[PDB]
Amino acid sequence: MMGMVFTGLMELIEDEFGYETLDTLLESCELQSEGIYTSVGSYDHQELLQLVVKLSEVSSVPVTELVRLFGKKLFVELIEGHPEIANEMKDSFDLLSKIDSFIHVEVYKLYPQAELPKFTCDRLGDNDIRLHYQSKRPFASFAEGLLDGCAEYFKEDFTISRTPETQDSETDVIFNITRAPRGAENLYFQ
Ligand code: HEM
Repeated sequence: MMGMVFTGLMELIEDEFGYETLDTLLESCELQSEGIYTSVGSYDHQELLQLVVKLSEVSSVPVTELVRLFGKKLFVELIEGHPEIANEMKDSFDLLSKIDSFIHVEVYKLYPQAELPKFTCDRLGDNDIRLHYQSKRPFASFAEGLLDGCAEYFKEDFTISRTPETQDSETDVIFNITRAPRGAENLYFQ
């Protein structure tokens, strides 16, 4: 949803940086009518990168710290945004189970402009989960922002890691998600 992420971007720059700063951003892309068309249109990916680059120059904000804050705000926007989308879900682990089975099936059927990659889930056990992600445009900071944001609304603490074998390789990325020890504090026995 390129239209929906545009709405999220306008709210974030105006509220935390200013309206004058917000005005400079709208000049880099340039308006045409008002600026807020609501979520219903789809723009290119270069459109997203062009405003992102202006952010690193107009406010001097790093592209990695900006991508982290961005993921947190938009994800919690969808949670309170759709009560039946969070009602059907029962937990974060269950989220991974139908993250593409039904959540991205409704999105895909709705508008065909969106394009998604491939996702395969392997389950090593109860505290071990592996996710395979095949895409030619893999940004780890982007995916982590979305998974941790989810654990932000639920209020939890999971750890998302990565493996160094494909750590610096595109197309194939291996992620390891584990549950950090919690619940009292049992190291082992005594
Ligand atoms: C944290 C949970 C979810 C994960 C892990 C996830 C992740 C992703 C990823 C990785 C993509 C595309 C990334 C890329 O190709 O660069 C994507 C795009 C998208 N997701 Fe999700 N998604 C999740 C939940 C949701 C939810 C809740 C919905 C909304 C009901 C949803 C709707 C979409 C849409 C509309 C796109 C397409 C955006 C675009 O085309 O640029 N996602 N999702």
